[PDB]
Amino acid sequence: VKTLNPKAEVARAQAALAVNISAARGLQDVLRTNLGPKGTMKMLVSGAGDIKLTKDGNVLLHEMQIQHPTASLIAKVATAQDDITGDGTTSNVLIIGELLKQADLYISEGLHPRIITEGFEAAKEKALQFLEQVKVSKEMDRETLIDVARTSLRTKVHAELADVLTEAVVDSILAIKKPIDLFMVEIMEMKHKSETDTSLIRGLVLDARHPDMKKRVEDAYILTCNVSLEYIEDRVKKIIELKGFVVINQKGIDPFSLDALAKEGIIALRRAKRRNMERLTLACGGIALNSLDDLNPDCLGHAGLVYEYTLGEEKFTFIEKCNNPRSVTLLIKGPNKHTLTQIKDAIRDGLRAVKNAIDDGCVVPGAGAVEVAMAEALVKYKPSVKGRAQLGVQAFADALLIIPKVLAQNSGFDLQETLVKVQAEHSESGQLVGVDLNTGEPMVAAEAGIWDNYCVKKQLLHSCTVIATNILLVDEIMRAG
Amino acid sequence: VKTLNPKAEVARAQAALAVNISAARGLQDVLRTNLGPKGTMKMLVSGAGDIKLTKDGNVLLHEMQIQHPTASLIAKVATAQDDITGDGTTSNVLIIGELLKQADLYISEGLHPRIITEGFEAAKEKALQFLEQVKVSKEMDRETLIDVARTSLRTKVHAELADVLTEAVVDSILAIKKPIDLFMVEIMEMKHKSETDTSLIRGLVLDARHPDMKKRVEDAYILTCNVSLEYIEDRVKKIIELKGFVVINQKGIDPFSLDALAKEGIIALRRAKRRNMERLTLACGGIALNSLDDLNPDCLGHAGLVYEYTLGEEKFTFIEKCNNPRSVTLLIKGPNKHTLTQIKDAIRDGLRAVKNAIDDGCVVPGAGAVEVAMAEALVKYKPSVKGRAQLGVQAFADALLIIPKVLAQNSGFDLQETLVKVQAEHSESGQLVGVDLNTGEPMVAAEAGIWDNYCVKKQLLHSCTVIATNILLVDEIMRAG
Amino acid sequence: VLVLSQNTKRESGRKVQSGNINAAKTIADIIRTCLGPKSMMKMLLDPMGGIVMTNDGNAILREIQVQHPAAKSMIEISRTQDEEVGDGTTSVIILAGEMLSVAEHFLEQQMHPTVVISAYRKALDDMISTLKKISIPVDSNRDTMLNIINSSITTKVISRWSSLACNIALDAVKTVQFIDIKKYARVEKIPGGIIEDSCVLRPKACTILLRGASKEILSEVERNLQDAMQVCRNVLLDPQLVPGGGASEMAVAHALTEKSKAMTGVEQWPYRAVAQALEVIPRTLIQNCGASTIRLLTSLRAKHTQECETWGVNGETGTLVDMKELGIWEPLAVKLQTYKTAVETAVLLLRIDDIVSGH
Amino acid sequence: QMLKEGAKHFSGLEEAVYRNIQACKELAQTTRTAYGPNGMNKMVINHLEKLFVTNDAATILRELEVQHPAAKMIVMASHMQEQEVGDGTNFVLVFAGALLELAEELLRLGLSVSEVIEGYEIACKKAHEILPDLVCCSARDVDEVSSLLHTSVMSKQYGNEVFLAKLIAQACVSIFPDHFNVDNIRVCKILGSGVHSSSVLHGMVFKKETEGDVTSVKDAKIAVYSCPFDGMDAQVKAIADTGANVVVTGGRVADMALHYANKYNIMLVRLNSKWDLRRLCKTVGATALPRLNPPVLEEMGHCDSVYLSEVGDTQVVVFKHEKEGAISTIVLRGSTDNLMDDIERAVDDGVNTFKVLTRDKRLVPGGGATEIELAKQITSYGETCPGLEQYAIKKFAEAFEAIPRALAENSGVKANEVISKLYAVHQEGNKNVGLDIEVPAVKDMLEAGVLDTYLGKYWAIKLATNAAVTVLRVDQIIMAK
Repeated sequence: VKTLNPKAEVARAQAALAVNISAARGLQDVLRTNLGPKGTMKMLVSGAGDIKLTKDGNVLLHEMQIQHPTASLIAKVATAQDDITGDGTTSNVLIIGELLKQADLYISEGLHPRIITEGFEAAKEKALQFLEQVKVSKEMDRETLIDVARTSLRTKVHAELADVLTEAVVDSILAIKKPIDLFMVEIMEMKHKSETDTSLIRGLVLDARHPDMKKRVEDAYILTCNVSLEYIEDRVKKIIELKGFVVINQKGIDPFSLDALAKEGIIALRRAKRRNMERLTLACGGIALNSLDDLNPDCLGHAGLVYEYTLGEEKFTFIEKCNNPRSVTLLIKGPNKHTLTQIKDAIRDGLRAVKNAIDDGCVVPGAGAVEVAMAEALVKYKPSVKGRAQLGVQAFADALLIIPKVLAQNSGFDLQETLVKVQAEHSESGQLVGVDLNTGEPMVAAEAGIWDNYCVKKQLLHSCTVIATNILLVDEIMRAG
Repeated sequence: VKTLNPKAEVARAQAALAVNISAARGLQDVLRTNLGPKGTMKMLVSGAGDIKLTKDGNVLLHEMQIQHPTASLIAKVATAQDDITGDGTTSNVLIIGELLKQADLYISEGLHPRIITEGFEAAKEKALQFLEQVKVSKEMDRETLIDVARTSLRTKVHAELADVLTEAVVDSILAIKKPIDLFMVEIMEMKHKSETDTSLIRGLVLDARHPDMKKRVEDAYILTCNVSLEYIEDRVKKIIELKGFVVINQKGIDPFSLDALAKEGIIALRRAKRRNMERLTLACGGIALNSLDDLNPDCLGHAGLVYEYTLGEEKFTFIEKCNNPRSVTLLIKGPNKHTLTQIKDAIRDGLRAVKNAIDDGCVVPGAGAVEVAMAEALVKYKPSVKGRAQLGVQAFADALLIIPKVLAQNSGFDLQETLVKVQAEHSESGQLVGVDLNTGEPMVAAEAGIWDNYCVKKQLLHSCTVIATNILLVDEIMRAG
Repeated sequence: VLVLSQNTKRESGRKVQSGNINAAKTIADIIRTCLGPKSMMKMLLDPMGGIVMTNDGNAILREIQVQHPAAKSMIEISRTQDEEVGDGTTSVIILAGEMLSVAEHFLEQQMHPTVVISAYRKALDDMISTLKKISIPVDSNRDTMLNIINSSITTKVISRWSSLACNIALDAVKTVQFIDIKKYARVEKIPGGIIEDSCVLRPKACTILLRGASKEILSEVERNLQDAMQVCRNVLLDPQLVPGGGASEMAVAHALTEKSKAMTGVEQWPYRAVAQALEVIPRTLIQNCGASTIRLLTSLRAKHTQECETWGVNGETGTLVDMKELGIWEPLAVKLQTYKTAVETAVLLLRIDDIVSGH
Repeated sequence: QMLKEGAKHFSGLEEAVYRNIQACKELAQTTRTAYGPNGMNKMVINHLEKLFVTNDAATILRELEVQHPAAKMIVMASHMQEQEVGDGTNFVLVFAGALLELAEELLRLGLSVSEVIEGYEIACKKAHEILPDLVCCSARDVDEVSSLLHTSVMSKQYGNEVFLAKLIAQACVSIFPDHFNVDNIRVCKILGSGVHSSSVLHGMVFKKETEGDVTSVKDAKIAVYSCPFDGMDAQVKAIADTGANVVVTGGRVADMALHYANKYNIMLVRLNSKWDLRRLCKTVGATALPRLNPPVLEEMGHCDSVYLSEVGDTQVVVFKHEKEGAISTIVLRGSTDNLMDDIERAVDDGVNTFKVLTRDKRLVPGGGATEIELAKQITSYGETCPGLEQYAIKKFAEAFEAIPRALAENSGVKANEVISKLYAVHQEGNKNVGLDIEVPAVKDMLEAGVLDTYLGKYWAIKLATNAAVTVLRVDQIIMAK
């Protein structure tokens, strides 16, 4: 009686539950050593000479070809933490992992799975609500932005020059805010020189065609166009009539058109990336029509200084000094191209946090300060709900204490020892007490300047508890071979 | 390295602790099946096919061929719990076991054994001191004594006739207390009839050899004789002249000597256990002379009523109404012999229960009522000690909650669920809150009569902590020489 | 000898009841957990690394590659039930499995099938009369219809904006109601925005214009709405509704059992077997709550036989409560077909005493 | 290490239940065939290559090699039941198993073992209350006597002479039943002719050894001796002076002591078992005279008839016709040892049954009738007793349905059909309604004659119950190898 296909491993009772939780807890163990400002990056070597060295949890869980039908879900959770927010990706992973382990404790004791489910759900209500009662209301000031932007850059490779990058971010976000929009920061990486050369250019930066055309224009009227300029003169005559000194073409130019434009002293470039064409229309405020006879003075960009400097034996056309650069470009110079990839990803997250910071003057005491708090709040919240839930809530509180523990773990200090000191002081000073590894003792986060955005934290518990519990209900899957 | 001899097992590192913990835990669970009023006695069969069926934990752990070096130790714990106190022998085994469980949880987390020991130890002292604050003060009150002795008989076989036996226990203990002495209560078990005929005699009960010897001597003067009355009439002449109407001989009596003794109206018995002779000299005030010619009218014990009535087709010699009303006999009438075996153990504990009740006016609410209390107390005592020590106390408190859990276990009810109710009701009613399985809900143990002696609880924590912790130190035994 | 083509398996007599019954019983216990709001959605991973997370018994049976014909007929039971109304797909499956589980037992006592089946088919007729003898007749009427349609949208991805979907289903069904036709309600789903930007488009046949931010979400809003319309299609054919939470099953059970002693004979047992089988609904129900199934069952039939039929299993309180008072009602049609589709299947399934395959 | 030593088979919880229950079922069903006139005997042959053909369950179990713990408990139930009244030996067995079977099914469902016992124990007391009310009291009275004796003779190999074995046992137990005792009945298995030749001798039969002696002594002056007659003249001469014409020596007799006893016309009998001597002292009034010098005329018992009959071709002295013969002898006759064995086995039973009457007149219509009634009553009782116990109580009764089930079983009648019919007709025909195997159909047992002893049933329920309960508690037992 073969009711199932051959080689169809099936898990029913505790088996599935246990096997599932373990797989998630394990992965949480592989991503736990990169949390906090002292965490350590990871080098993902995809059997093929490929070496991906990053610290971000998501990226890592996206490169590792996991087979764990459970870990995949975990990889999905971290994905919902990098999109809806950015950093903290790691944190969320450790929460769901450790949490499930806390439940397993209850289950193996006799507690019904679904029953424990409501616990974390009911405790989640309190956990989130508490975040609301601990959120320190900040402003869009530069300092608070430089302090939070830096902390974001830290825990990474550029931690060596986080101070500088942080500056470039606070300026890029302050210049794009009028309702912020990160999609206004053109991240352009370029090798050569050290990472201490990264600058914030307030305009596009390409990578004059004919040697007879001017090479350095003072105030060039960007007359961007798409259609090719080849079959030619009638096309060149219309450009000079529209007062277009610097024509940025998307396609190549005809050899007999480059001499005509070079004659009028017109600076025209050919074969420009489509992304750059859009970044130049939003930065210099110019319109890039199609044909040539259509262009007009109404589609001219107001650049302030368009020169061509070969910073690295590679001629680069810098179209800076824009009237209102709604499209800021954050130039990034790094020693190795690989270093750029990381720095770039770091900024992308660093900028994100800032956006949140200016989109709401709110922030929570990081370094585990919040966790230690919620945990303490839930402990006093369990005797009220009572019932088998009391345990669920308490367990949820203990699970939240994983953040501080791990921190001391990645620092080199005693896990339990630190937890005690931090908890004692916390139950004294307040929501301002956190775990400062840089000192090896419980300090005031709000004082040291260590703060975390609201959205981040909030999203963490949500994506966690929610998905986390679901896995717990899945007592079977049924497969084949 | 060859410091050991061939064939020498060695426990090393965590391995030892692991095997030890699981060990003590396993045997702890096996004996946990006979705890409570719904417990289940076990039938141990040694090599000779013997069949030991009892409920007491100690005896069980004394018949089971334990190969676990740790369990063996757990056997020494249950022993020191039965020799010093007695009842509850099981309770101890569970505590120490569950205790190690809480510890290991911590050890595997990274916590060092030493710090954990200090944690439990810190809770022990406080615990023992709490039992001194929660002890119910009563007195030699006959009422409370009946309750305790009754509760003791319960959870066993005689639980069917607790009311009767209990009463007899109180009386026997009230007439043997000077400073109570159990060696003054002779427990005589006899088959035939039901166990509802058990009576309490105030003398001696031996289990006239010749058909011509009086079957009832009034002021029967016992002429204790140890030597044999065989190779005769001259020995019988020396007794009649010493005025010995009741010659209780320790050795056999020559058939011809019985005819000369019965011809004089002398009531002589033969083959009397040495232990019965010494009990006849300490009750009637007689002197046991070796030779038959060393006896005299001044070595005859004074008896009031020595009658030989049938206790089930078997004529027993009752020598009650002794000149010293401090020597009582607890006759046990019951069905089979095996039944009286268990019952006899019940009285042994009933007498000891009442004994300590009068010698110590302490009577704490058993049925876990105390456990839960101490637990909650420590939970609020751990925040005042903090450090990794906080954990120790907590764990010790969580280990104390095993008793109430096991109660809801052997009963069938939900272990965890019930625990919440009892705990929630204990912190609302007081120290009188216990786990009443007969009602399937937490009730006032001090209202149902369920009471336990202070000595028990007190001695408990003592024997537990000491040994338990010591089992965390011995990380290697190595069998060499 | 090869009476029939080599390698052609042929179970006979008892060898058939075994492999057939169990296989069906087992497959019924698989999606069993996926019953109630405490459902345990399994993560079906096809033999290719797939990841199918679902609660619906049908969707699950359509993912698990089955080889034994008996378990295949089940996947067909959920195909018919899931097409009619939708929900309760697991109900009809769990019942069909139990009936075989309680039947096999009787087979142990050597109760020839002929007798059994006879009692099963007849018992089936009893439940139908019972269902109607205790159903709560509720009104058309926009108000009522809303409640009915709402309860059919409170468990899916559309529950988010059930209220809106209800008014949409109510209108689409109340308008194409001449017996209402489920083919006159055109559903025009358009990706983009939130399900809140929906509006019924009016007519002997309207044109409901749904909206869905995604492609999977939009099709879901179409199905749930169609189901929300179905219940409305029932209030037009079966304006009867019986209390859920198991209240129904318990009643029919207590009734059937009583009838057993009145019928006596050999079929006196099967009658009870079917009644006791209906107890699985409230049993497994409370189970999804982590509460004592047995204990509950006791107190259930307790206050149930004493104070009307208005009592049912309260999963949120893990105790028995007056369903009627709480406002828990389920269309009689929902229950009506369930018992039917179930018993029927089990019946003819028990008539299968051999299956000519190939290996 | 190993939790328990080597060679120690253990079982915990359900694991044990299954084994105990199973072993008991097979053992209870094995003898189940030995029930009713369809009782299928068995042939057990021990080490000594001895063939035992018996229908009595007790005789079977006490000859089968049982080493299973729980299984041995069944041997005890049959042992006690056989010692109580004899009849129903198999009743207890089967029933005991059914109980465990219904109970085990309750546990696998999730029900607590505790409740199981309670429910069963409570129903055991209810039944012991229903039986005494439903029972059919009968009238002593030779008319009623033969009725019960006639219903206790069937179901065996001597059913061909159920009329003879009825009168034979009716006469014996009606000559000295003061307070009747089954020990005053001596049955003899003499080979020769069919059982239709069995006779009833008012006295005690044995085998003499001397020929020339008086083979048929009138008013004999019996003198029971135990001391050997070896050296012989003064010993035999001192017996002729007292007037002892009948010598019943316990040990051997010297050839010269025989020739002298042969010359004094004194019928001497040597090699007389110790029990035959005691039975001869309480039938004629003889005194157990040890030595051969103290005998006198007041130590001689009177036996009006002491002849030498060679019935079946084997000499046998018949000491019949005495003053107060308190012990009669049943002279059995058989064509084969096989038939002689079975007959006697059943004779004893009837002796016990009659002994039940002298201490209990009550009787119930057996054949399953009473069982069904109790089942009916108990079931209803369960519905009157709320709580989870309602299930246990009803299950207990469902067990009684195993008795009639076995009845129609050893007959080839579909239980499912006969049972359902029985109950229906039983709920209308009341108690009397039962099952007549000789004619597969319901029938009034009271009319059919089939009437069992009330006391016979009583003990059965209690013994079986208490026993089964015990085996269920001990759910964990290793050993001590």
